[PDB]
Amino acid sequence: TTALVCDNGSGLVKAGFAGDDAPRAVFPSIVGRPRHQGVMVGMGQKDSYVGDEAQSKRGILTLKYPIEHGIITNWDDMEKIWHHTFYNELRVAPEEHPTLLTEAPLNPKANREKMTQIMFETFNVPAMYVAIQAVLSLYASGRTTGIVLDSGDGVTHNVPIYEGYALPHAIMRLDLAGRDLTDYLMKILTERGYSFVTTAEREIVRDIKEKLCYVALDFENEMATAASSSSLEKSYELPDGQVITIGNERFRCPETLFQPSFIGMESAGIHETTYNSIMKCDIDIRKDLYANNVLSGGTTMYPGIADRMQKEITALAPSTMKIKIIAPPERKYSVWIGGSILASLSTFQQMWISKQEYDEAGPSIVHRKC
Amino acid sequence: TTALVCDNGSGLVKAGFAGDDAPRAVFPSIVGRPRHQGVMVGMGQKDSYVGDEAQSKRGILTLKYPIEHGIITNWDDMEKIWHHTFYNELRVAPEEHPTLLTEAPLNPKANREKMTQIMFETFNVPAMYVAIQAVLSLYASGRTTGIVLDSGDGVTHNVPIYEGYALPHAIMRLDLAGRDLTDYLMKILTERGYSFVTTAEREIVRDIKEKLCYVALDFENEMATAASSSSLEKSYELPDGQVITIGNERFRCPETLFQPSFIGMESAGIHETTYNSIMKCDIDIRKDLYANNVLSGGTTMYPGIADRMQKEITALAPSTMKIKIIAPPERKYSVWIGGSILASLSTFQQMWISKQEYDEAGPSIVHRKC
Amino acid sequence: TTALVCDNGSGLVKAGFAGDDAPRAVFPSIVGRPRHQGVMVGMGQKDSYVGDEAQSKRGILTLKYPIEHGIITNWDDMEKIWHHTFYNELRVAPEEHPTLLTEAPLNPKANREKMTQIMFETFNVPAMYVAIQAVLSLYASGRTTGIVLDSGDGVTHNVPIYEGYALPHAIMRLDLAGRDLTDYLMKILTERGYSFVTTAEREIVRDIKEKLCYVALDFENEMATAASSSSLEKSYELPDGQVITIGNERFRCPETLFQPSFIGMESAGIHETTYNSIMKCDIDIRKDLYANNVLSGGTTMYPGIADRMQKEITALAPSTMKIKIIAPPERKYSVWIGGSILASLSTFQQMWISKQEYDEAGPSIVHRKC
Amino acid sequence: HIAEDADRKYEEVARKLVIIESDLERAEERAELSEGKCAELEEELKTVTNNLKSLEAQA
Ligand SMILES: Nc1ncnc2c1ncn2[C@@H]1O[C@H](COP(=O)(O)OP(=O)(O)O)[C@@H](O)[C@H]1O
Ligand SMILES: Nc1ncnc2c1ncn2[C@@H]1O[C@H](COP(=O)(O)OP(=O)(O)O)[C@@H](O)[C@H]1O
Ligand SMILES: Nc1ncnc2c1ncn2[C@@H]1O[C@H](COP(=O)(O)OP(=O)(O)O)[C@@H](O)[C@H]1O
Repeated sequence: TTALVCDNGSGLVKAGFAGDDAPRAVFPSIVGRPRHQGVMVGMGQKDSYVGDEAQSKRGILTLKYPIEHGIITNWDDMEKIWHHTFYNELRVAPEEHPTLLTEAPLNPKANREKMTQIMFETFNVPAMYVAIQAVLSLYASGRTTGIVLDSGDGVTHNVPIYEGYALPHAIMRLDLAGRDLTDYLMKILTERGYSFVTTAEREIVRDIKEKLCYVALDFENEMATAASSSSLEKSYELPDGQVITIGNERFRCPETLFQPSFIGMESAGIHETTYNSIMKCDIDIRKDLYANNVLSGGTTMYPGIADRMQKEITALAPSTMKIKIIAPPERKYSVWIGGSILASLSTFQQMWISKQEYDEAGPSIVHRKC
Repeated sequence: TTALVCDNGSGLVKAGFAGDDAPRAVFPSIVGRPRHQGVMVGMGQKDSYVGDEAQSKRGILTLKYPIEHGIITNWDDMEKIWHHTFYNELRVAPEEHPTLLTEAPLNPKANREKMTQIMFETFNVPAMYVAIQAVLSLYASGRTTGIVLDSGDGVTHNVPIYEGYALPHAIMRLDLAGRDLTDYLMKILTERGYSFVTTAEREIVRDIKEKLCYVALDFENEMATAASSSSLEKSYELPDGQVITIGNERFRCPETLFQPSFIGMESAGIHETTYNSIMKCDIDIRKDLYANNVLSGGTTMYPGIADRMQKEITALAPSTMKIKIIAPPERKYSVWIGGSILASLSTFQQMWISKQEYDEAGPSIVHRKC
Repeated sequence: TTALVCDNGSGLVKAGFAGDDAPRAVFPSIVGRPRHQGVMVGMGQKDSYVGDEAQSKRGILTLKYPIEHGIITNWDDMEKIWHHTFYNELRVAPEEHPTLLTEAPLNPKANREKMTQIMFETFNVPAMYVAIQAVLSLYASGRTTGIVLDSGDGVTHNVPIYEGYALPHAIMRLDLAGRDLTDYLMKILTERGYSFVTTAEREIVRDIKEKLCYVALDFENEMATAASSSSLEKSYELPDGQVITIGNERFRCPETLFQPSFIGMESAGIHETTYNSIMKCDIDIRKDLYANNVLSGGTTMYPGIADRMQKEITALAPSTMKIKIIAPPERKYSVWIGGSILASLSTFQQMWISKQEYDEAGPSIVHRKC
Repeated sequence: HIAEDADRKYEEVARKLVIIESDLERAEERAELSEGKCAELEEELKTVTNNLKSLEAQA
């Protein structure tokens, strides 16, 4: 029997069947509730909308993400999202399918305990399993060695692997991702006059970010160039007409990944935490880590991010190593692709957590063994 | 030579000389133009009236504020108001006094650039400077640490400051203030029969708001009490006789500050944005922020707003912190008082933007360095 | 003329006068610099704060230790810390006092060369001397024979002494100490939901470590006991409220000293390196070494560390020897106490490195004779 | 308003005070009994050490 792969993420649910090339259902991980009165008697108003139905009706709803920084902070909303994913998007019965969920590294244990308890009780999956996103990304990249930099909507983390062995003491987790860049852009757009305060307006700004922002190779002279001429200015049209034009914001928004002090954080840029995670590894494997930086996730999709990353790491590493940033063109779904590959392996069918093991050991089995 | 302090605000100009205890000129920031015909030949009708001269000829004029939400949206009217402030209220020559202007945080750059250009070109000030209203409010409160909540006529904002260091990533700006409460009161008074639609009638309703409205410590049982008895009803006499009596409107008008959903806004109340701004600061300074909530501006002058604010923040914060709301009895002029203190400091006389620096750098001098 | 004792260490400066019973000044060896903006004109902004002044303002500063693993890696910051120690804490003139610095064994020569050059040039001490921490700890213990395990903030080392003769081929130096335990605890607390990433939060976690952590006599059954009941859970209150409760982390943190594989190190626990350093000595003195294990430094202050140490060494050594772990109650200042005793000996006054010897021989005089 | 506020708050303060006091005296009982227990363990250990050294001399 086929299995389900349900990479959750903090901004997008990507589900599908183990053995496909791409996720079958990709929709926002969002729950909307009506905000206004409701006067038309007989309209049949729902209590809440999920997925991308809540996205087209977003004008009258208040949107909430049930996952903040990789952690599930609203379990009823997460249950709604899973119910939707199973019954309306994939149109299956969860009782007939093992499910491979995914989770960021180095986040609380109650998260996985609640995941597995929810699955086994309110969905009656025959078996399940909770992988780590970076490992699956490496599976999808077709490698067994490399330091993968995953950057989605909630959390950015490095995991260095060698020959299929993880270095759990060198795993570095950072908490600025797509959503903090969206907020920084919402804050930077006000200095031109545009004011986005609603959650629907946050979605609008997210789309502006996904369409017009890029990473400058050299930040300072890019700034000076944008100051001198006006060739960097593009235009965007809100969904009511009323075009807006942005200039240096285009590269000031994603630059925060390399100077997290823009949003008042004390951490270092992603280049520097990658270098530190490498320099925390055994001196023999780091020459092979330098040449297998695997970029993953949506927040790594800016134009020019691989070149800036390579420039920075080359400036940090010794002048003899060969820095290679590996950025596939489909790197936004690498975690799901690797998850499907993993759940399709024959030697994996003993790694599931069967219903009987859960019945014997309680929800605590998820990390105690698997 | 003495300097001028010209806290503009969106509802009231407060000007004076640096070194005084209180502003010398306080008049409405308003420009009126006649609507009707004009039949008496030789009456000598002016083209437009500004300040409180437009407030006495209110009945025949149409009033307009050149500042909407902290942003100057009519630069000719703002030029008129500044010309008035200098030549008729203060009765000075702007060519012989540096000028300290004030502005809310997180508003467009063109606002400051135009302020600077106007001052230097069409008033020939020797120097100028554009402070932030919250910093000056803290100066006037006599402390170097605290989260100040300024709420004037156009905009409400929090600025957390510690030991003289601002936390610009935790500044939160909200766009409901005195004027939105005035409009909500104009709309809520129609359910008793009173209909104010004119701009003059908007001024009347503003006076009603300043004289009869208060914040209820507990909104629900206050509502039930007003429903039960009639001990909350007061009476007001319009300027033609015609007494009006209002009941629960008295506390339903300023309640919007704590439930901005009454006017269809999605934001949170001022208590909740204050708490969020605090919880966005470093864990070591927020205990000292919890005990120095400084209130400022006119919209914080309702009877019982400090008690409700303290109750709400106490309900939100941990049960060990000491929540202290600092509400001086003169907090309506805190920005001007702090501005005079600042402009009087000896160590400040190098922070001015001299005319020569402007002539060198252009209007962009203002935010680029000062 | 009296002399100064300046046990530097990598986490705490302990200074005083030769002849006292305890260090006169004990403050963190830390230098903080402001990261945020600074708005209040005239607040008197300092460029950098040192010592425990940087500890109270740590909410707005970024803290840095100029000593990483016993090695001074920032000589400007170390010069700042020494200047502070002499002028603000001890309030003396370094030109009138010989200074006894201290260093860990088996660290680069340039460290001592730069120490003595700094002293003689930018402080003009009349003479100086650089001792070894373990020897001074043995002085303070009142012995001439024993294997001393010193464990501070940066480095752990054993030095076996017999009849006042060191065995330099049996000195073993290990590079996990208090700071690596603090980092491991910061990483282990994330699996309960608490997230400390800032340097100030690292100080908070250090205090949690110093208040709630202990060494379990038997790690496995202690683990099972913590899993069974909940009697091991204590609660801590962060400096903003927000009570946190930790369970088996209390003894999982210092257990790393006995299983350095928890932080991904390949070495052996402190018990095993102690036993190895003993078994590297001549077969006649090791019976007297077995009974004079002298613990020293702050990291040896966990409750129950002496008993675990004795149990482990007893299980390793032959079943006839008498293992005695000597753990004084003031063992956190043994190095300074012994240094004061040493600098007070009359026969020591010929071992100083006079200014004239340095002027003749260059900085290389320090290790070349003394 | 503020008076009844502070009154209810600090009556609850006296509530948690009574609770924390109960826990205090319970911890005092715990402390005294634990002193007695470690004292019994102290006589245990003194006796067993006397036995050990005597019988080891014998051996
Ligand atoms: N083309 C793009 N350019 C820049 N950023 C993007 C792009 N596409 C998506 N993003 C960012 O990626 C985030 C979603 O990435 P994703 O990997 O799906 O997150 P998650 O793994 O948490 O579901 C969004 O917040 C968005 O800001
Ligand atoms: N005593 C009062 N009670 C309630 N509201 C007041 C009072 N005095 C002034 N206001 C409100 O404050 C606003 C003006 O406040 P002010 O601080 O001068 O704003 P600004 O600084 O933007 O000019 C007016 O809109 C008015 O509604
Ligand atoms: N009571 C305690 N319990 C556990 N650890 C402690 C205690 N006191 C100090 N430490 C640890 O000891 C370190 C400081 O010890 P110290 O001997 O001063 O080091 P150094 O000699 O390098 O300055 C700190 O990192 C702290 O984690």
